[PDB]
Parts: sequence; C-alpha cells; structure tokens
Amino acid sequence: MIRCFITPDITSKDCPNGHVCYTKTWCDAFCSIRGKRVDLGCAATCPTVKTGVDIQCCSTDNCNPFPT
Repeated sequence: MIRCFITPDITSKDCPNGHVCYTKTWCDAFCSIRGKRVDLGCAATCPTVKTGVDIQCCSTDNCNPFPT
C-alpha cells in the first residue's frame, strides 16, 4: 500500500498492492523539440529499466512528483 503520482494525468492514486513510487524518463523521437518523456507510477517493486530509461524509485507517499 502506497500513494503515488500517476501519469498521464499527473494526479495521486492509492496503490493498495504497491510498495514503491517511481519516475521514469527517456527520449522518444520528439525529444529534441518536446523534451523527455516522463512516466510516474507505482509498483510492487522498483521496475527494471532498459538502456536509455532513467529511473528513480522511492517508498514514501507521493515521493514521485512531476519533475520541476
């Protein structure tokens, strides 16, 4: 059970089976004009990410706000 921010809307949700919040960022084909993609979510464990995807995982409520 954890509360986290969730994309795409960027609002907080209860995740009854979650234990971490995460922020994933990466470049898609439009990175050069729109900036990085940002995924905010909750998971039972910190996700395993592939090359090109940055991730930050934390375990307190709403610890993954949209980057400023």
